[PDB]
Amino acid sequence: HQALVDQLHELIANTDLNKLSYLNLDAFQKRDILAAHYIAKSAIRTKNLDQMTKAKQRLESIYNSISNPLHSQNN
Ligand code: NA
Ligand code: NA
Ligand code: NA
Repeated sequence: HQALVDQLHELIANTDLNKLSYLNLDAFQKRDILAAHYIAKSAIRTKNLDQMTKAKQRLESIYNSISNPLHSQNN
């Protein structure tokens, strides 16, 4: 499952909070991202397939979401 590991690494890199200022993500989204990275990394480290698979779907969803995001407004 090296392909899945490579996919996760790419997704983690593409959801680097340091490069996402321009998207105006709220605290909840950023916490989702930090959690997803930790889960993905921990699943790779332990070679847990179900968790690696879940982590990929979660990160794919996040990446698509924040790349087509909800307009930032205070109401
Ligand atoms: Na921000
Ligand atoms: Na929370
Ligand atoms: Na299973």
